[PDB]
Amino acid sequence: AGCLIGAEYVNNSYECDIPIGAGICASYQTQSQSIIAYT
Amino acid sequence: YFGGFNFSQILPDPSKPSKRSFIEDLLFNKVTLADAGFIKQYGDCLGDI
Ligand SMILES: *[C@@H]1O[C@H](CO)[C@@H](O)[C@H](O)[C@H]1NC(C)=O
Repeated sequence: AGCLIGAEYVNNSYECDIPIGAGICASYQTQSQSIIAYT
Repeated sequence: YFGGFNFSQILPDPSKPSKRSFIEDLLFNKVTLADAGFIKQYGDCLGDI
């Protein structure tokens, strides 16, 4: 859907919180707090 | 073996990377797409060909 600046990719999978694009979601999780992106 | 009922055609085939069955592949090949900008295509039209 584009590129994401300010979030890091994790190799995990969760019932996602904020939709982004083609199978990618984002959430505000603790793994210090940050924005992470995942499938 | 499901009692003699052959479900091998609607069930997925794991040879191809896209886990889709025979009938689903026929449905995807029959319905053509307009090839819109859901995949990025600015760099394709950057080059004048
Ligand atoms: C099910 O059908 C396919 C093609 O229609 C065939 O290749 C396959 O052998 C059949 N399954 C069985 C168990 O005969």
